[PDB]
Amino acid sequence: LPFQQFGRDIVDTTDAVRDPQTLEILDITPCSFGGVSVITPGTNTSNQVAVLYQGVNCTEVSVAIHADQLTPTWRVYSTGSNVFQTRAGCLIGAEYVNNSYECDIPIGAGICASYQSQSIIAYTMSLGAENSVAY
Amino acid sequence: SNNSIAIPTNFTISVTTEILPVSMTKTSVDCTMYICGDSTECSNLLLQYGSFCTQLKRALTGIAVEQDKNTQEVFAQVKQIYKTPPIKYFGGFNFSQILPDPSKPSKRSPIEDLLFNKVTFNGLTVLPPLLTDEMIAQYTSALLAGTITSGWTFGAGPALQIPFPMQMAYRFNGIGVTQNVLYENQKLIANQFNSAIGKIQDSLFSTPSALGKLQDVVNHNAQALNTLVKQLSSKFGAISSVLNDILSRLDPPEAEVQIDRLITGRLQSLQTYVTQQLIRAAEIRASANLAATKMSECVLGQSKRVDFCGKGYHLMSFPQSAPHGVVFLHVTYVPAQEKNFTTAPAICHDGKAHFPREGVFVSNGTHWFVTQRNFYEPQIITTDNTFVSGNCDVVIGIVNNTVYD
Amino acid sequence: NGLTVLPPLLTDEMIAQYTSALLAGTITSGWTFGAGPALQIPFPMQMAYRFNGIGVTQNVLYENQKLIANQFNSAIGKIQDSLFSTPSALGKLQDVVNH
Amino acid sequence: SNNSIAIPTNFTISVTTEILPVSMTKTSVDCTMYICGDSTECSNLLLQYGSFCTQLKRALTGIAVEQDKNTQEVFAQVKQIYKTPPIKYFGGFNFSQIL
Amino acid sequence: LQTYVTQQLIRAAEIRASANLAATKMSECVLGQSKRVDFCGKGYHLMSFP
Ligand SMILES: *[C@@H]1O[C@H](CO)[C@@H](O[C@@H]2O[C@H](CO)[C@@H](O)[C@H](O)[C@H]2NC(C)=O)[C@H](O)[C@H]1NC(C)=O
Ligand SMILES: *[C@@H]1O[C@H](CO)[C@@H](O[C@@H]2O[C@H](CO)[C@@H](O)[C@H](O)[C@H]2NC(C)=O)[C@H](O)[C@H]1NC(C)=O
Ligand SMILES: *[C@@H]1O[C@H](CO)[C@@H](O[C@@H]2O[C@H](CO)[C@@H](O)[C@H](O)[C@H]2NC(C)=O)[C@H](O)[C@H]1NC(C)=O
Ligand SMILES: *[C@@H]1O[C@H](CO)[C@@H](O[C@@H]2O[C@H](CO)[C@@H](O)[C@H](O)[C@H]2NC(C)=O)[C@H](O)[C@H]1NC(C)=O
Ligand SMILES: *[C@@H]1O[C@H](CO)[C@@H](O)[C@H](O)[C@H]1NC(C)=O
Ligand SMILES: *[C@@H]1O[C@H](CO)[C@@H](O)[C@H](O)[C@H]1NC(C)=O
Ligand SMILES: *[C@@H]1O[C@H](CO)[C@@H](O)[C@H](O)[C@H]1NC(C)=O
Ligand SMILES: *[C@@H]1O[C@H](CO)[C@@H](O)[C@H](O)[C@H]1NC(C)=O
Ligand SMILES: *[C@@H]1O[C@H](CO)[C@@H](O)[C@H](O)[C@H]1NC(C)=O
Ligand SMILES: *[C@@H]1O[C@H](CO)[C@@H](O)[C@H](O)[C@H]1NC(C)=O
Repeated sequence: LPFQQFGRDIVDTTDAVRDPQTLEILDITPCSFGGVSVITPGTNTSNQVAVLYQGVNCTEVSVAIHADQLTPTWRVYSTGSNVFQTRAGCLIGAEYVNNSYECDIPIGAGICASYQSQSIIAYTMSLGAENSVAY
Repeated sequence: SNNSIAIPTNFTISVTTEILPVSMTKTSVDCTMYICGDSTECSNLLLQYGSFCTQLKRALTGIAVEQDKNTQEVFAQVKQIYKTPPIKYFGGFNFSQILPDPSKPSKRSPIEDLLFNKVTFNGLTVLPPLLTDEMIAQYTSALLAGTITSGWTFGAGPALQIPFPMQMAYRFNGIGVTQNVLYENQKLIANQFNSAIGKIQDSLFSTPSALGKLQDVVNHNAQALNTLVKQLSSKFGAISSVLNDILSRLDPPEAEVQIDRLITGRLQSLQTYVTQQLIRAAEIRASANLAATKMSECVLGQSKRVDFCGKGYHLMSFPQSAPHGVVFLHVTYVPAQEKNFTTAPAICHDGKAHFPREGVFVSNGTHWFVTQRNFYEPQIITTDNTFVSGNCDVVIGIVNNTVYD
Repeated sequence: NGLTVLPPLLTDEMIAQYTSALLAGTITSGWTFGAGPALQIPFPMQMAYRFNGIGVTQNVLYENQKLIANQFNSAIGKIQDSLFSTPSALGKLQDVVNH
Repeated sequence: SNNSIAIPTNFTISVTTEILPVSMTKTSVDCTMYICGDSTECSNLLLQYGSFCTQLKRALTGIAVEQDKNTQEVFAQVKQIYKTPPIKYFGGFNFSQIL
Repeated sequence: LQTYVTQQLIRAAEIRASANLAATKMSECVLGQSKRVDFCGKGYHLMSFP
């Protein structure tokens, strides 16, 4: 209405504004952030690592990596074989496979990772060997 | 009255539910984004308080990790995923409501769907659970299909096979009722069972307040978060609740006084939230242990504990998944239609007391009989079902009769 | 100063009524009243069942019925005195008040 | 020894006891009266702390409500108030000390 | 007050843990005879009285 300038949300924080000259309504949303996790086999076995960015889509990760992002501990994404999209977040540095095994390093919603020349693979965990007793 | 007894003549099959919470939501809280934000001065001041955040991070990590040991302990009771045969005939017992339905996409049972439809920034995120809801379903289906075609055998070694009516005969024999009672009523009991399951469905349609226990486990989270994210708009005795405004109106040497009050208030709020979470997690684990025990002793075997796996003598149970918990369907045995008789604890004959093998002596007014203790079935007295053990001049209440051969 | 104490929902007479109901159901019915309708049975027969439940045949009770009853009464007699002499007998409940 | 066994020829009936706490005292607290008293000046300062008092009331109310479910769960086990028979002869046993 | 309320919460948890055991001794010792060793007394259980 012609007499409000600021705005608020279901809490007490400004999330809109009116430009003093070009009298237009503008939204406000903050820039992305979240946790970071490192997935590694023991230093006794191997020395490679994989990285998980929690709660983002992979395109916003790739764009920011091409322009600007904190934690400059950058990994190399060779092809689509590196970037992978889980429910938890983008998984950079692991190749998704087609088989099923036991869970070794739990990651997210049914996804587990393991060290199988050698590299790091992420798959879908298996609940056990199928069986059917002959009633 | 000191010489009269009552013995039932007709039974009943009933099904009663029971709901238990198992796990709660996983959360992770980041200090510097909550307390401070992007301001460097706030973090440089927060470094003077020691390690008040590593402890919080460790405690919440411990709670989150524990939340997945609660589900791995209730459902992961088996190492094989059993199936059910294509021919869905089990002597007349009808399991269509509990077994999975392949037509729908998520492969849940109708009761499971009904259950699923009845239950509803600043560094405050939620982690997803490890086991998706389409895996809990597979565990539940394997548990259900191992107890139909094997009985209790699959919980103590290799799963051995046996037809269903023979299993139910075993389970009647396990509560003091002979086998034949089932075989002469096999149809009736089957129908007696089939309707009970149906009632369950309606008992969850009309009543909305059935699943409060799970619902609370959800509600108690939201409040606990809401309050936290509201506590960010309190001055705590300072001049404003926004760090940027203070940093844009006061000389930095004069601003530590204002920033300190905010820092202390926010630390206090975080500590309160963490402690409440710790206590609630303790309660949830206490419940999950009982859920695991009930899975082990009512589903994988028949229980002799009173009022543990249902009200009445116990027959079996069936698990069904649910959001953040589990639901059990206990199948019990309730006597009915009692009839009165006159009794006495011995039968004198040829100067020898006579006591039954198992059963109680019963009179119908003129004749004497010995019958089992839970379902009226009289028999002609005979030395085959009595033992002598003593003389006739000691026992009290003994009634003299004849015993054939 | 601002602190109040609330009364329990159930009075003491109601709790005594529940206690008496439970006591009267386990004398004339045994354990049958805990699974359906309450079925009556004379008390010595119930005790014979409860001997049969620990691997001792029924006759042992009948040939000793007069003796066993005595051994019960003496026991039930002594408990009262055992609730006088021992000071810490009610150690638990007392603390609930004190704490 | 590998060929010798012992078997008892007489028994004993004994009565023990056991005490278990069930519930504790319910309370409730009014913040403003306890902290600031009846001062109008103090309450304005206290109001700057947000919701440190709704939490406390909620916690105490939860405890108080649970203290009734405990007693309801222990004692309300049956839904028919059975009455003891008038004449008290049960084969030679008193129950007079418990009835 | 915060100290008092936390103490009360912990004691309430303890009391609930103790009150979930009377509810079981009332079902397996009072409503029926038990087979768990040393549950309803020291010996071979016969019956119980609240
Ligand atoms: C035991 O109870 C069952 C439960 O009702 C009785 O079954 C009914 O019997 C009547 C006549 O006997 C039939 O008209 C009904 O159709 C039966 N019900 C069902 C669901 O089939 C049974 O008759 C009783 N038996 C005895 C011996 O009392
Ligand atoms: C087991 O119970 C189900 C549930 O009622 C039965 O399925 C019904 O089948 C009839 C006949 O096709 C349909 O008219 C009903 O609509 C079905 N019910 C539902 C809920 O879809 C099933 O027939 C029973 N099992 C057997 C072997 O008859
Ligand atoms: C089993 O023990 C009881 C109790 O010690 C014995 O009963 C006693 O028997 C003596 C024998 O003369 C009497 O003097 C006592 O008065 C009895 N005690 C009571 C409390 O009445 C009983 O005799 C023992 N069993 C056997 C077979 O000897
Ligand atoms: C239960 O045992 C008690 C203990 O002897 C009996 O109570 C006594 O009864 C007599 C006569 O009735 C009185 O002279 C005593 O004073 C009573 N003793 C006490 C401590 O009160 C009681 O009679 C027995 N039960 C029955 C049904 O007779
Ligand atoms: C994928 O990224 C787009 C933006 O390019 C976003 O709108 C979408 O939500 C992301 N996908 C998921 C599943 O979040
Ligand atoms: C592996 O490839 C097969 C063939 O397309 C596919 O059906 C299967 O889902 C794949 N495994 C995955 C995606 O985990
Ligand atoms: C107990 O039974 C006897 C029969 O042996 C009878 O004489 C007596 O009256 C009964 N007891 C009572 C209290 O009626
Ligand atoms: C026992 O018989 C009496 C009358 O003879 C009757 O009132 C009572 O109902 C009978 N008992 C039962 C359990 O029906
Ligand atoms: C008792 O059972 C016998 C067995 O046939 C029967 O002849 C008699 O009439 C019955 N008595 C009564 C009172 O019904
Ligand atoms: C055990 O049995 C052997 C016979 O094989 C016998 O020589 C030995 O004395 C027995 N043990 C005892 C303690 O008597």
